[PDB]
Amino acid sequence: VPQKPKVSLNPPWNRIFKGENVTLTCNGNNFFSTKWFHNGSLSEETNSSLNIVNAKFEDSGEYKCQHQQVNESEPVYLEVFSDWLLLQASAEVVMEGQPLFLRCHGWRNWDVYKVIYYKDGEALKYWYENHNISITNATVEDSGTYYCTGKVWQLDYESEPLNITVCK
Ligand SMILES: *[C@@H]1O[C@H](CO)[C@@H](O[C@@H]2O[C@H](CO)[C@@H](O[C@@H]3O[C@H](CO[C@H]4O[C@H](CO)[C@@H](O)[C@H](O)[C@@H]4O)[C@@H](O)[C@H](O[C@H]4O[C@H](CO)[C@@H](O)[C@H](O)[C@@H]4O)[C@@H]3O)[C@H](O)[C@H]2NC(C)=O)[C@H](O)[C@H]1NC(C)=O
Ligand SMILES: *[C@@H]1O[C@H](CO[C@@H]2O[C@@H](C)[C@@H](O)[C@@H](O)[C@@H]2O)[C@@H](O[C@@H]2O[C@H](CO)[C@@H](O)[C@H](O)[C@H]2NC(C)=O)[C@H](O)[C@H]1NC(C)=O
Ligand SMILES: *[C@@H]1O[C@H](CO)[C@@H](O[C@@H]2O[C@H](CO)[C@@H](O)[C@H](O)[C@H]2NC(C)=O)[C@H](O)[C@H]1NC(C)=O
Ligand SMILES: *[C@@H]1O[C@H](CO)[C@@H](O[C@@H]2O[C@H](CO)[C@@H](O)[C@H](O)[C@H]2NC(C)=O)[C@H](O)[C@H]1NC(C)=O
Repeated sequence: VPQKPKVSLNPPWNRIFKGENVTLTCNGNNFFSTKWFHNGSLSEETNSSLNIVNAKFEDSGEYKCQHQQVNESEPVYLEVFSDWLLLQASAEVVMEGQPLFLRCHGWRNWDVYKVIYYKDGEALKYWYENHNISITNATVEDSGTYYCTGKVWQLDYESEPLNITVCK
């Protein structure tokens, strides 16, 4: 009885804007029939990878993938947004000691400057930043709510806060 399958998204963002694409893939079970469940309803998709093109809020929700008589995977919650700024996260629940990366993602990959992430109101400093993202080794301290800010065109926006937990 091979252990249970696992879903991975490419990109890793489980929070995406309306109109973006994301691919879901069911994990490695053997070297060597797929069944996708969207919000718990068997999908007409049977291939190993589920492609979500031009995301629609309707695509938000839970997802599971299962091989025949091998118990289903752990649920993955996707969520489509519509806003100027969106704080994307590698994962919302991180196992202490693992990597945590964030991303102040602008709509249509718009140029955002003066970016600044914050953990519980306070700015986070010294994360490995790169216009693309910021990373850090997970700590039980890193737990808390996040949200970034940045200037677009000439204005300063702020994203919807986000709740991240580092299970010690
Ligand atoms: C699987 O199950 C999940 C639940 O976990 C469902 O997810 C919900 O899906 C609905 C849409 O079906 C989402 O609600 C929609 O929100 C839109 C925008 O949200 C508001 O907030 C943002 C952020 O502040 C604003 O940008 C935005 O303007 C809104 O203020 C609404 O626009 C939608 O209704 C309106 O727009 C649509 C399309 O334009 C019109 O058709 C409507 O008439 C109306 O004018 C809608 O309310 C909800 O947020 C989702 N929940 C979560 C947590 O993501 C999945 O949809 C479901 N999928 C299936 C197939 O079962
Ligand atoms: C991420 O951090 C963990 C734990 O780091 C500890 O706390 C830091 C502040 C610093 O004081 C470190 O020296 C501490 O060890 C790293 O540790 C690994 O943790 C796993 C279990 O959690 C353990 O089995 C490994 O043996 C640990 N390895 C080491 C070198 O201690 C973890 O490796 C770090 N990951 C990266 C790449 O940063
Ligand atoms: C999401 O992926 C789709 C393809 O799956 C992209 O849509 C293509 O867009 C080009 C022009 O931009 C068209 O010529 C193609 O016909 C489209 N493909 C399909 C299958 O319709 C889309 O651009 C991607 N969106 C993002 C945000 O990258
Ligand atoms: C994000 O995390 C914060 C803090 O961990 C949560 O807010 C706290 O909620 C408790 C009650 O559950 C309040 O007594 C505290 O005052 C709140 N703290 C702050 C700083 O506001 C919040 O619930 C989490 N967000 C979500 C959606 O779970």
